[PDB]
Amino acid sequence: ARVKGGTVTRKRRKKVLKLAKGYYGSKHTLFKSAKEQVMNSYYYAFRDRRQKKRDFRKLWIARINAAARMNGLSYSKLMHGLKLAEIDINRKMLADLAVNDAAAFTALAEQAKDALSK
Amino acid sequence: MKLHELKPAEGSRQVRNRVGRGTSSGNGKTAGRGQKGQKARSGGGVRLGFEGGQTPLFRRLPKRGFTNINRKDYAVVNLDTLNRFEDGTEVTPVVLKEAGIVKNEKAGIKVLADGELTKKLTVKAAKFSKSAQEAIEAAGGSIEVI
Amino acid sequence: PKQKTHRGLAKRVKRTGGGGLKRGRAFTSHRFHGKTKKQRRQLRKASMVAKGDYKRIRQQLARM
Amino acid sequence: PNVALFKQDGTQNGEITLNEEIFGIEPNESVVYDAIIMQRASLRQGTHAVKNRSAVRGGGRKPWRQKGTGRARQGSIRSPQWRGGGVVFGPTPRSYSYKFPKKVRRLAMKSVLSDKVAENNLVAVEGLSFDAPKTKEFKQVLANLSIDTKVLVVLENGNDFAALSARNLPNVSVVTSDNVSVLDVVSANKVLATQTALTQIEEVL
RNA sequence: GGUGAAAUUUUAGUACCUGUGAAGAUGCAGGUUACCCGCGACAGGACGGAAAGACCCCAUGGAGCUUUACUGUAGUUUGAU
RNA sequence: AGGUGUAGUGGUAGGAGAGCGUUCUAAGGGCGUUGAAGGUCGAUCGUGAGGACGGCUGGAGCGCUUAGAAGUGAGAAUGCC
RNA sequence: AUAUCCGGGAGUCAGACUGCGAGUGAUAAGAUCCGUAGUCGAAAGGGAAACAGCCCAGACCACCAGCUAAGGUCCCAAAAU
RNA sequence: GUAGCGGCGAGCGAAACGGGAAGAGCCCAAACCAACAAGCUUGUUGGGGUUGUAGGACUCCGAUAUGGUAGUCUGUUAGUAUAGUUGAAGGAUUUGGAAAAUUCCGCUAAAGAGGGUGAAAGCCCCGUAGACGAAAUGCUGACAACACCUAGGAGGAUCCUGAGUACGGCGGAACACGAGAAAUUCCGUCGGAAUCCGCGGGGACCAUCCCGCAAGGCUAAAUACUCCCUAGUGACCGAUAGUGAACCAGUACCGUGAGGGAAAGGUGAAAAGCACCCCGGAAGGGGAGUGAAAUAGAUCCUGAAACCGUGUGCCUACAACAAGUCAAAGCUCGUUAAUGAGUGAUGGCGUGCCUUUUGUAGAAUGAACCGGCGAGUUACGAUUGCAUGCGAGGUUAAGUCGAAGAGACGGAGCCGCAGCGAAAGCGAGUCUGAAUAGGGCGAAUGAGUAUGUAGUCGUAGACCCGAAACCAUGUGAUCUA
Ligand SMILES: [K+]
Ligand SMILES: [K+]
Ligand SMILES: [K+]
Ligand SMILES: [K+]
Ligand SMILES: [K+]
Ligand SMILES: [K+]
Ligand SMILES: [K+]
Ligand SMILES: [K+]
Ligand SMILES: [K+]
Ligand SMILES: [K+]
Ligand SMILES: [K+]
Ligand SMILES: [K+]
Ligand SMILES: [K+]
Ligand SMILES: [K+]
Ligand SMILES: [K+]
Ligand SMILES: [K+]
Ligand SMILES: [K+]
Ligand SMILES: [K+]
Ligand SMILES: [K+]
Ligand SMILES: [K+]
Ligand SMILES: [K+]
Ligand SMILES: [K+]
Ligand SMILES: [K+]
Ligand SMILES: [K+]
Ligand SMILES: [K+]
Ligand SMILES: [K+]
Ligand SMILES: [K+]
Ligand SMILES: [K+]
Ligand SMILES: [K+]
Ligand SMILES: [K+]
Ligand SMILES: [Mg+2]
Ligand SMILES: [Mg+2]
Ligand SMILES: [Mg+2]
Ligand SMILES: [Mg+2]
Ligand SMILES: [Mg+2]
Ligand SMILES: [Mg+2]
Ligand SMILES: [Mg+2]
Ligand SMILES: [Mg+2]
Ligand SMILES: [Mg+2]
Ligand SMILES: [Mg+2]
Ligand SMILES: [Mg+2]
Ligand SMILES: [Mg+2]
Ligand SMILES: [Mg+2]
Ligand SMILES: [Mg+2]
Ligand SMILES: [Mg+2]
Ligand SMILES: [Mg+2]
Ligand SMILES: [Mg+2]
Ligand SMILES: [Mg+2]
Ligand SMILES: [Mg+2]
Ligand SMILES: [Mg+2]
Ligand SMILES: [Mg+2]
Ligand SMILES: [Mg+2]
Ligand SMILES: [Mg+2]
Ligand SMILES: [Mg+2]
Ligand SMILES: [Mg+2]
Ligand SMILES: [Mg+2]
Ligand SMILES: [Mg+2]
Ligand SMILES: [Mg+2]
Ligand SMILES: [Mg+2]
Ligand SMILES: [Mg+2]
Ligand SMILES: [Mg+2]
Ligand SMILES: [Mg+2]
Ligand SMILES: [Mg+2]
Ligand SMILES: [Mg+2]
Ligand SMILES: [Mg+2]
Ligand SMILES: [Mg+2]
Ligand SMILES: [Mg+2]
Ligand SMILES: [Mg+2]
Ligand SMILES: [Mg+2]
Ligand SMILES: [Mg+2]
Ligand SMILES: [Mg+2]
Ligand SMILES: [Mg+2]
Ligand SMILES: [Mg+2]
Ligand SMILES: [Mg+2]
Ligand SMILES: [Mg+2]
Ligand SMILES: [Mg+2]
Ligand SMILES: [Mg+2]
Ligand SMILES: [Mg+2]
Ligand SMILES: [Mg+2]
Repeated sequence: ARVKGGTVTRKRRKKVLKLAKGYYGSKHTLFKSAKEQVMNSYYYAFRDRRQKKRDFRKLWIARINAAARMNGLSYSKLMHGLKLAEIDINRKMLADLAVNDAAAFTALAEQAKDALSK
Repeated sequence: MKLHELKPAEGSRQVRNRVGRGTSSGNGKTAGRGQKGQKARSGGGVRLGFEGGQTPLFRRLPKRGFTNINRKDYAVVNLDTLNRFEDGTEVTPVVLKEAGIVKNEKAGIKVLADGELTKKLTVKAAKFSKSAQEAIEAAGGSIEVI
Repeated sequence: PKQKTHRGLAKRVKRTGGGGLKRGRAFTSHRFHGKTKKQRRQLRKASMVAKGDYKRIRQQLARM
Repeated sequence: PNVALFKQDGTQNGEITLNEEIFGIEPNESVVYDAIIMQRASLRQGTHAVKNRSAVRGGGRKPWRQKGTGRARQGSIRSPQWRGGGVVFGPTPRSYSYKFPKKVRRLAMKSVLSDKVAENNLVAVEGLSFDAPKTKEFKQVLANLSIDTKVLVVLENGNDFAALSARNLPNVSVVTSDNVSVLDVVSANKVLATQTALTQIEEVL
């Protein structure tokens, strides 16, 4: 028999337009522009789920570096000293101690400095 | 069976492949034809046996022989097929036709000595291979050219 | 419509018992002074259609 | 095998015996499926057509010059991408019928008949007699035999009044013993066959 | 004040320099400059618009033309009947 | 039926496999003026095509299961309207 | 842990750069033409400011966890002023 | 897709036999006879006669029967087409504007096909099954009438049996057959027979044998097609589809003309199509009404998107931004309740989609946007995979009956079971060869076939769109020469 276009076409395009809500001007309005930008958004979103892991480790290291220097030590020497002392605390936890519990961070720094001397 | 519970035998029926219905099907866009050229075109392609202008194989080779207007081809019956009849049977082109052994006798029945004959028969046929004649008579039967 | 046999091929090849094709030999028409006796003797013998060529011409002889 | 015999009044008389080659074989489900599909296809009429670009009215001339107008090149107003243009491919009148090998047809018919017996859906009656055709009476016979589901009533040739009285009931399908198809049998939940109809079937098969 | 088109147009929040890159980038890199919105003007750029380059090459494309190209042929002429 | 272990899982042309959705047919089983399809909205589900469930709109038809047949899926054709 | 062999289905016959070995060239060309290996093609990620073909390295997915490669550690900008 | 034809290319491509549908045979010319008319023949008429196991004339006898028909507005009769008649069985209840929906109990059915009715009805309507009906005019079939045909056997002395014909040369054509070794048929041209002791064909030609008897005509059925008419059917369309045309369409409109050729369906169950009032010149609104509903008010069902506007929760006047993405305060909100939603200062990262390319963000191509439409299909064949049935076997085709079905019958035919050889031919072998040799192809060392389904191919427009052009009928000198 004859199968006319029906409603499938509209349904499919409406899904893309919903993904494009909040985009500027025609990019949330017109299907072709919206689909092109949703594709680019997907490309960015996948790439950025990898990049966010890089960015946060970059943030923690910088914060640990600032706290390390306040304890008479560079970031690189502190991580060497913690490794020598068998401390497995990760950079997310160290950065959190650097900001929220400075006394605990100082206790870790002292253990690292002790391990470096030995 | 039930009309609301029909099921074909496994592997008896397959789904047709539709080309040019999107890229993820693997036959989207170019529909399996690749890129340009004569074979990408609608109705494109060269005739069977065309070698792009190299002299085709058949032109390279000589024509041979002729067909004989009077050529006679015989329907072949071997001895193993005559073991199907009981001892003393009269094996005839009519009998072989009724048995369904020889539906088309062509220029006639010819008997050949492929297998071993084990029953005594009086065999009637257009022609006999010398070996077939010996086997039939060695079995204590007899042959007759019709 | 029925597929048509390639008549020129049908005049040049024969279907053998194994389903292969028996063929004559090229270079068996003239200029025999240009060929050794060994060449003439061995071109006298028939050959078969090669695998690559057979796949190209097989449809043209389906009902030969 | 053996099947209970009923009279038109509904009391069970002694059993009868059916040929085992016809009603006793193991049903071949794949063969039945093939027969069902083929028969359904054979009923198709295939009267469907569309106009391709040559059949559509008009369209001979080239709409505009090949070059220079800035428009897409067009060869006819009836080209398929045009509104009102010819249809590309699409339905063309054709038959949908094909014939299975005879042996397969026979096996299919025996399968459905042997399946009805195996499920005890084959109710054999001595006879169905009516002085005059009356639906209410046949309806009462179906009640006599405790048949409330779709039934194929298989009558011997010449039983006009039984056929007349049965046919209007929405759950009844009437055939004669010599015109019985696989689709007829598979559709029915039950088969009601007179004794002479069963004998005729066994002579046909 | 009234009336009211058009070519064009992938979406555009549409700078400069040097560089880079399909080797000449408003959009990439680095740096520099730049508050938001217009109006009247000018045309350097958007390899601006218009036309599926006409030059050039190609397609065992097309057409018109020529001749001691090939093959035919109207006409003309000569003989036989 | 699942479990363990090891290994593997970028991809154009292209080959293979398995599915989603559309209209129609058959059978079965169902839903509809106590509101069908369609439209619209929502923060919903699945590995994907896609699938539900609610509110509103709407006013008559339409799902589901199994099988069948297909004018069966569009974003590009200086495509047509 | 592949090899052949038989058969169904293809696509491909514009390649590019880089290293190395040669020719052509002026031991010019992002030149041309072979051989040989790689990458691109058909490969995202990190480095080379940007930079298909170089260096490191092959993305089934999730993580605000860890270790490294090339390359890096004064600020932009993660890490030894 | 065989035999053949064929720049032996591309391609073209039979026929007879076998199986079916349907079947049916007959009249002339001539001899000869009779009549008439004319210039012993030489015409007209009527008789006679009709062919190949040769027939007929003729001469003998012997029967005026028996059979047949593709004759006629010859009537009579029946049927049938073209109007019609008749035709079973339901009320309540719940919901609703309305019941056919629902529930409850009933009933009718030779009718449960279908349509309509205020939603979906076997029982309300039109119908349906069934029964029934024709003044008139056709059509058909019989029957009758009438007309028209229809003689057996034996004899051969003689006579007849289609001439400028057959046939031949030359030039063309048709035969599947392209001049070919080219028979058979035909056309033009020229030449040109025999005639029963004859003539033609059997694929050059001759002999023999066999089969036929040209140069005269007619003939039902089986076959092709459907502008129209009647009744229906559809895994056909459902208004961008389906006819170009559902609508006042071959219309409007374009063109000198031939010719080209559109767009355009839907209020509601019923108009009950908004009395009256109010603003306005009107248009149009606001009330009031109608209605189940008028945001169903005629541009009228539903009413998407582009596009245009109004309100406003959050943000925005130091910023260079394919515009997103990841991180993120603040503010405003509260969900399919989910480690929620909207907005978003600020920070990191980041050159669209497609096509085509060695390589494109590309300063190459394509798209203004949105919506709809728009491209590997079908038929017949080839072949392979998968599947089913049967298996050294498998299977029917046309056709007949049958629902436009299944099925039954139908074995003609096709594939397979044996190959080898150019072929005669031999045969589990065979060909080559002097060969018991060697070698080629086969067997040893078996699986096929029917159908379905899918992949691919072939013939067809063959996935869709696009040339410049070519050819063949027509229309134009109202412009211009
Ligand atoms: K392919
Ligand atoms: K050959
Ligand atoms: K030669
Ligand atoms: K470029
Ligand atoms: K300018
Ligand atoms: K020209
Ligand atoms: K909804
Ligand atoms: K299509
Ligand atoms: K378009
Ligand atoms: K190289
Ligand atoms: K590689
Ligand atoms: K054929
Ligand atoms: K050729
Ligand atoms: K007569
Ligand atoms: K009704
Ligand atoms: K009458
Ligand atoms: K000839
Ligand atoms: K003959
Ligand atoms: K003859
Ligand atoms: K409405
Ligand atoms: K707004
Ligand atoms: K950002
Ligand atoms: K350009
Ligand atoms: K041998
Ligand atoms: K030998
Ligand atoms: K099989
Ligand atoms: K197959
Ligand atoms: K086509
Ligand atoms: K095709
Ligand atoms: K004039
Ligand atoms: Mg569409
Ligand atoms: Mg299919
Ligand atoms: Mg692919
Ligand atoms: Mg695409
Ligand atoms: Mg392309
Ligand atoms: Mg190419
Ligand atoms: Mg190609
Ligand atoms: Mg050449
Ligand atoms: Mg020779
Ligand atoms: Mg040599
Ligand atoms: Mg046309
Ligand atoms: Mg334009
Ligand atoms: Mg149309
Ligand atoms: Mg550069
Ligand atoms: Mg530049
Ligand atoms: Mg940017
Ligand atoms: Mg960048
Ligand atoms: Mg330009
Ligand atoms: Mg061009
Ligand atoms: Mg991987
Ligand atoms: Mg629908
Ligand atoms: Mg389509
Ligand atoms: Mg569009
Ligand atoms: Mg180069
Ligand atoms: Mg490429
Ligand atoms: Mg890369
Ligand atoms: Mg690229
Ligand atoms: Mg740092
Ligand atoms: Mg230092
Ligand atoms: Mg009534
Ligand atoms: Mg009721
Ligand atoms: Mg010819
Ligand atoms: Mg002749
Ligand atoms: Mg002549
Ligand atoms: Mg004879
Ligand atoms: Mg006729
Ligand atoms: Mg229309
Ligand atoms: Mg519509
Ligand atoms: Mg139209
Ligand atoms: Mg409304
Ligand atoms: Mg409306
Ligand atoms: Mg500033
Ligand atoms: Mg500010
Ligand atoms: Mg280039
Ligand atoms: Mg672009
Ligand atoms: Mg630009
Ligand atoms: Mg453009
Ligand atoms: Mg004129
Ligand atoms: Mg005039």
